[PDB]
Amino acid sequence: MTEYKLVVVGAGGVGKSALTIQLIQNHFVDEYDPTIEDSYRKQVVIDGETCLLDILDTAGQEEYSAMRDQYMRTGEGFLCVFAINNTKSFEDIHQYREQIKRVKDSDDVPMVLVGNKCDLAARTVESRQAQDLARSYGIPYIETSAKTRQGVEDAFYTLVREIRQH
Ligand SMILES: Nc1nc2c(ncn2[C@@H]2O[C@H](COP(=O)(O)OP(=O)(O)NP(=O)(O)O)[C@@H](O)[C@H]2O)c(=O)[nH]1
Ligand SMILES: [Ca+2]
Ligand SMILES: [Ca+2]
Ligand SMILES: [Mg+2]
Repeated sequence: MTEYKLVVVGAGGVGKSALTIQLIQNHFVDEYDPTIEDSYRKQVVIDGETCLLDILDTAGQEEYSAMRDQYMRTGEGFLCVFAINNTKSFEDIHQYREQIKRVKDSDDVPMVLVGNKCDLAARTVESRQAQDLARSYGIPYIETSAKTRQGVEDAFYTLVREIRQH
């Protein structure tokens, strides 16, 4: 049994908590309670390997973000989340990527770009734009919905598969 330390980052309200809770607890959180710093742990079998996921759900709200960098340091792979109906959250990804590079002191950190809320039709970030951003970082882009479960396993398990490539 291997442990994978995953960290979920991104702007306030994009659905980091809802994603993590859908993965771990199999329900959708409809309300919006801003996070400070929460952790989740679960044993899961991923590609035939029994492993322990330790997931750090981080704050996106500036007001709640004290010491996020000290949490982020510990991470082995990052889910960089934006919402497909929130163009500013997508623009913000560059700054999260810069933060991750600064806390890991590496240009080569396991990451997945996640476009969440794909159940919603008020899309302002087209798939291709995010594909392009992810291509520039040499990482995958995956769309998710914490509400329907679309892509949610695939996002987190892809991040583990990325960690295994480094
Ligand atoms: N339709 C839809 N709503 C979503 C989805 N994911 C999250 N939401 C909603 O968006 C709001 C914010 O979600 P939440 O998970 O709290 O966002 P967050 O990124 O963790 N916010 P913070 O950074 O403040 O902790 C909630 O009302 C939640 O139900 C999704 O995939 N689809
Ligand atoms: Ca609910
Ligand atoms: Ca550093
Ligand atoms: Mg949250």
